Amino acid sequence: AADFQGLYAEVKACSSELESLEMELRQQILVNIGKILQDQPSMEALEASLGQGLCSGGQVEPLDGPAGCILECLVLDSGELVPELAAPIFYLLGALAVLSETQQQLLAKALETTVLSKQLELVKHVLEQSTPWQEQSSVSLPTVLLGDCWDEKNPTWVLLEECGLRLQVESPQVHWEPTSLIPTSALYASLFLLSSLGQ
Repeated sequence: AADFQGLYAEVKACSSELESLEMELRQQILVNIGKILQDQPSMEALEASLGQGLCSGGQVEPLDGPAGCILECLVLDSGELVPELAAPIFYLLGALAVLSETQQQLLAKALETTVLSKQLELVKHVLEQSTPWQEQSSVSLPTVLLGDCWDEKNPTWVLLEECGLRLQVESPQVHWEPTSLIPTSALYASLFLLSSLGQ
């Protein structure tokens, strides 16, 4: 029953308040998400602080390092969370947690460059083009988004292979399997929300 319309609507709705966040706080969050993507205990610490703050409504205790730089953007001066900002960040952290360490590290690298939009466009294409998701099928990828060298060393290849997708060099490059829906959906949600912060 899941489809791309449902996935897009959910991620789009979750993104609204990040896209309308002021530029300076968006960049502070995004740069520091890039650092905690390389430091899983920091992501878990941030998730623990935001989850308890969202559900309790109480004062949130400051964190150290890059996780703390993110949290500072999400709290009032009294220390309670701004729920409209903490909730989408918690949703993003939940999506990132679905992904493997390898994918998390690749996302951290992509943030710094134009690569992020291209990977979002590619993952969106895989999900749109593989409708109906419950049928195994082949998907062609636009060669222009694949970079200079398309093979098992390419970051987009690894990102997709880590979703459980079987990949090959020649078109159609992606073999879609329904069991890859959950990780690929999380990868899309992650790229989409990271892109909404980077605009």
